[PDB]
Amino acid sequence: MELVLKDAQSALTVSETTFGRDFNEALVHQVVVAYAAGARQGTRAQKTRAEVTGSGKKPWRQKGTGRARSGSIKSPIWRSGGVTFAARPQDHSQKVNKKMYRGALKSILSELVRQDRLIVVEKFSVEAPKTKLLAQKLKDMALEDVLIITGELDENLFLAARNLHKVDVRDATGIDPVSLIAFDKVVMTADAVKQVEEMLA
Amino acid sequence: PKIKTVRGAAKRFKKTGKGGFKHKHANLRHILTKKATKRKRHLRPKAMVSKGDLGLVIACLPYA
Amino acid sequence: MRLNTLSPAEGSKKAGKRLGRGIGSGLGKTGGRGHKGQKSRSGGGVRRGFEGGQMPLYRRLPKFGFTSRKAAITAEIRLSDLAKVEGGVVDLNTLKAANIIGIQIEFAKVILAGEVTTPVTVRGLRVTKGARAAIEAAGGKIE
Amino acid sequence: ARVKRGVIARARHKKILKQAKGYYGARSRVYRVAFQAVIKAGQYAYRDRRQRKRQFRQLWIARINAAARQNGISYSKFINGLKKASVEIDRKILADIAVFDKVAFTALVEKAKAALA
RNA sequence: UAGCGGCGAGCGAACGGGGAGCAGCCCAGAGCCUGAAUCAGUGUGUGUGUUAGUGGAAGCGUCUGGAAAGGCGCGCGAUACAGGGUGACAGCCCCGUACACAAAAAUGCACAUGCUGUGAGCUCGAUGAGUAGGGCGGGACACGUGGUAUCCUGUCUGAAUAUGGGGGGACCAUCCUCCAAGGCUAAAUACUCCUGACUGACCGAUAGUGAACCAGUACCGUGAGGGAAAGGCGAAAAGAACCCCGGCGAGGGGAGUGAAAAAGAACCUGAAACCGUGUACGUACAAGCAGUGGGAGCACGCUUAGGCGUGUGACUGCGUACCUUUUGUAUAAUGGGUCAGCGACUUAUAUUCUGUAGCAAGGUUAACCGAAUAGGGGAGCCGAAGGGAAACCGAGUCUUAACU
Ligand SMILES: [Mg+2]
Ligand SMILES: [Mg+2]
Ligand SMILES: [Mg+2]
Ligand SMILES: [Mg+2]
Ligand SMILES: [Mg+2]
Ligand SMILES: [Mg+2]
Ligand SMILES: [Mg+2]
Ligand SMILES: [Mg+2]
Ligand SMILES: [Mg+2]
Ligand SMILES: [Mg+2]
Ligand SMILES: [Mg+2]
Ligand SMILES: [Mg+2]
Ligand SMILES: [Mg+2]
Ligand SMILES: [Mg+2]
Ligand SMILES: [Mg+2]
Ligand SMILES: [Mg+2]
Ligand SMILES: [Mg+2]
Ligand SMILES: [Mg+2]
Ligand SMILES: [Mg+2]
Ligand SMILES: [Mg+2]
Ligand SMILES: [Mg+2]
Ligand SMILES: [Mg+2]
Ligand SMILES: [Mg+2]
Ligand SMILES: [Mg+2]
Ligand SMILES: [Mg+2]
Ligand SMILES: [Mg+2]
Ligand SMILES: [Mg+2]
Ligand SMILES: [Mg+2]
Ligand SMILES: [Mg+2]
Ligand SMILES: [Mg+2]
Ligand SMILES: [Mg+2]
Ligand SMILES: [Mg+2]
Ligand SMILES: [Mg+2]
Ligand SMILES: [Mg+2]
Ligand SMILES: [Mg+2]
Ligand SMILES: [Mg+2]
Ligand SMILES: [Mg+2]
Ligand SMILES: [Mg+2]
Ligand SMILES: [Mg+2]
Ligand SMILES: [Mg+2]
Ligand SMILES: [Mg+2]
Ligand SMILES: [Mg+2]
Ligand SMILES: [Mg+2]
Ligand SMILES: [Mg+2]
Ligand SMILES: [Mg+2]
Ligand SMILES: [Mg+2]
Ligand SMILES: [Mg+2]
Ligand SMILES: [Mg+2]
Ligand SMILES: [Mg+2]
Repeated sequence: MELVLKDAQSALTVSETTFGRDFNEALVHQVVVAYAAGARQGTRAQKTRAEVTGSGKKPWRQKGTGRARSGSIKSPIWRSGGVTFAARPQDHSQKVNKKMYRGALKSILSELVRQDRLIVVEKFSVEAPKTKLLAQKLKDMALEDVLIITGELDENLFLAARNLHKVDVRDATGIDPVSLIAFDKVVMTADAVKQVEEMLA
Repeated sequence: PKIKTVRGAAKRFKKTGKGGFKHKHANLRHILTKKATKRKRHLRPKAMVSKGDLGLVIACLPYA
Repeated sequence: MRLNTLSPAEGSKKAGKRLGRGIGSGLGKTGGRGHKGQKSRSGGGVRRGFEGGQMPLYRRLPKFGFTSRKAAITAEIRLSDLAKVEGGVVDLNTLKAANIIGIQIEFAKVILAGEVTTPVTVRGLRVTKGARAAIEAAGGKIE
Repeated sequence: ARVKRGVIARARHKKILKQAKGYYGARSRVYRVAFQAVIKAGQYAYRDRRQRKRQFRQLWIARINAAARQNGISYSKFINGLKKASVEIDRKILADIAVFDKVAFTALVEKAKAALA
């Protein structure tokens, strides 16, 4: 696979089992679903009828009153009774396999290069951490929604992209399919291309 | 958690190769002079369970 | 390719029965359980190996046999496993390092199953007649 | 999630009550009885889409019987005479002719009589 | 799993392996170095944290509107576009946050380290007795006296003591290993009446604690205890000056503030049952699950007059509610006075089967590390080989003396 740059007009070579395969809709959908379901924090609880703070007596006797049969004021059919099927702090972490997750990432990288949305550059660099300069540079490069996944660590770009509300700055290691799908124009450093060809092999 | 195995069924069956279950025969423990000799000669070898009861012993031995 | 248009494969996500939610739900006012049984009562059902009050099958039949301590600690090794071990020599410590039998395996066997090509020098392992003939046809030195 | 369900019950009960306007009594304001009135009314509509053709067949037959006996023949002899002269004019048309335009019905009566005799 | 088990219901290890964390010493006592390691307690100095805090960027003109934070155009900040207000949705109006600092005083802590007790260090000796075991009766180990190891003791008994003894799952002999009958010990681990920050595919007033409110209050009970209801004017009270009816009242009508009073405190929205008023039609010779099919008339709305719809429905054919339980219901068998709100197949961990995705004689990791949904971790699990009670054999194996 022969990627062409823009700001250097060079050409990177990465193999088609990493950047040239076919888009697997079911696999990428399952990994996106499992990513959101692992992102779910999930801390709710309701009061069981074993947990509602009440008495334990029958509110009236069983036979001989014109009222209904009732034997706990805590009952889930009453007013201010328990939730019938009360929830719990739980763990919803779906488990995608290692080769499934890597196949999803291979699939969306191939889909990004086929749909022509992964602008590759030789490096990304700002002098001082000025977000005014970063938005200036991004308007020069003519992008609005942009994911810049970095070849090497650039804490100046961390500082310059912390406050922009459409730009995202990552590592090539810490990438994720929710980001790599949702962001409209993914900008990749050539060093990040080398690191992800290592990462998927 | 883990399903408990009915230990009576684990001590009275074995799971064979293709999937069926084998077991020892009945009526071979005591009074045995009034029984014949070909009855005991055919109650000797272990043999397989039938169609219907295989689901019951699968429910008692869930861990194969 | 946006985030919303990631529709699954047609056949993945099943519906899932919601029991007791109307007439057109199919699973109507009883919820698959019938009428007035013991299997219809909440928390109803019978335990495993229950055939009414009579003897269950695992109490009619008699026991047989014990279990030996020597059985679980002796494992079989296919001939295709001997191309997994790195070094061209097969012994128990080399195999237990090569993740073939496991740390709790003292005695072992070699079975005619699968094909071996390279020369392999089996030491200290009991080998069967077919597997031993296959090894000495491959160029091994069984002892 | 806590799905609160006020608006769903309001939409459903409003639809059934709007279907049940016009009925007498608490069967147009109560919901628990307007549902029975709606379901039993739809049941009667399903029965009466079969019964209406029975009733109008009997009405046309009675009208043709009256006009035929005013022209000197019974209805059964009339219909056998028409099938023997090979006329396929059905009895809705025959009864409508018998009411609106009676000299054509006298034409039908004479053709049936000339067939049957 | 191995076992325990009226061998039923069920109870259920360990050996071993991967991780978290890892810290070892003293009295059983004398000489001789004679104060060095050491910990505990008491203090001066540094640094850090808490209990007040401080600074903290950057916007205007117009149309709508009651009011602009809205639409329109035009700019600027951003290590701050987390959030909460502000007369409608504000990075640039305010409070903030990012960041950068600040504590005279008490202070938790890392200590720099003084003081008071404290002695490491060397050699020789000492090696925990009514104790280990034993009989009886119990109890804990997964182990219910079972062939029952091992541990604790209510009672009677009772040694050897380093050439000695305990154990190695009845027991005996070799071997292996270890040295009870006296102590102390950080960490990983359990928990939240609390004190802060932060998040919520958590609730939004019959929910969430019982309690959004002056609630364990009213109230009930002798007493232990039981235990409610009850949020919303507006943007700001601008909470109706005045006049009139009335009883120097209640309540209203005009005026007034008001974007709004059909927002006026009995206050946003204002549904349903229920109760009336006004209008059209029907109804005082008529029999019954009250509808449905037909259908004249009347009135109201429309136009190629024609045509219709909408409201009513005289008269007429048919027509014995709904649920449940039933062999069976109009049943005179059960339940419901009606409305509105709540109300009942869920969740966790394993297993089997089907569908679909990944890889395919391979598939996969769990804890845990890792500012961390990535990647390591292959300890393990399942599958590729079965037969046998079992040793053992192995594409065969068992039965059998041997099987065609
Ligand atoms: Mg009591
Ligand atoms: Mg309450
Ligand atoms: Mg509650
Ligand atoms: Mg992982
Ligand atoms: Mg016997
Ligand atoms: Mg059905
Ligand atoms: Mg029932
Ligand atoms: Mg029954
Ligand atoms: Mg039944
Ligand atoms: Mg129950
Ligand atoms: Mg019996
Ligand atoms: Mg292994
Ligand atoms: Mg809600
Ligand atoms: Mg009405
Ligand atoms: Mg017909
Ligand atoms: Mg300040
Ligand atoms: Mg400011
Ligand atoms: Mg407003
Ligand atoms: Mg000792
Ligand atoms: Mg002593
Ligand atoms: Mg003693
Ligand atoms: Mg003793
Ligand atoms: Mg003993
Ligand atoms: Mg004892
Ligand atoms: Mg002992
Ligand atoms: Mg032994
Ligand atoms: Mg409310
Ligand atoms: Mg409440
Ligand atoms: Mg007044
Ligand atoms: Mg009121
Ligand atoms: Mg409002
Ligand atoms: Mg109001
Ligand atoms: Mg109302
Ligand atoms: Mg009349
Ligand atoms: Mg009457
Ligand atoms: Mg009609
Ligand atoms: Mg009955
Ligand atoms: Mg039935
Ligand atoms: Mg009947
Ligand atoms: Mg009745
Ligand atoms: Mg009656
Ligand atoms: Mg009954
Ligand atoms: Mg009932
Ligand atoms: Mg009743
Ligand atoms: Mg209701
Ligand atoms: Mg519900
Ligand atoms: Mg399942
Ligand atoms: Mg498959
Ligand atoms: Mg054979």
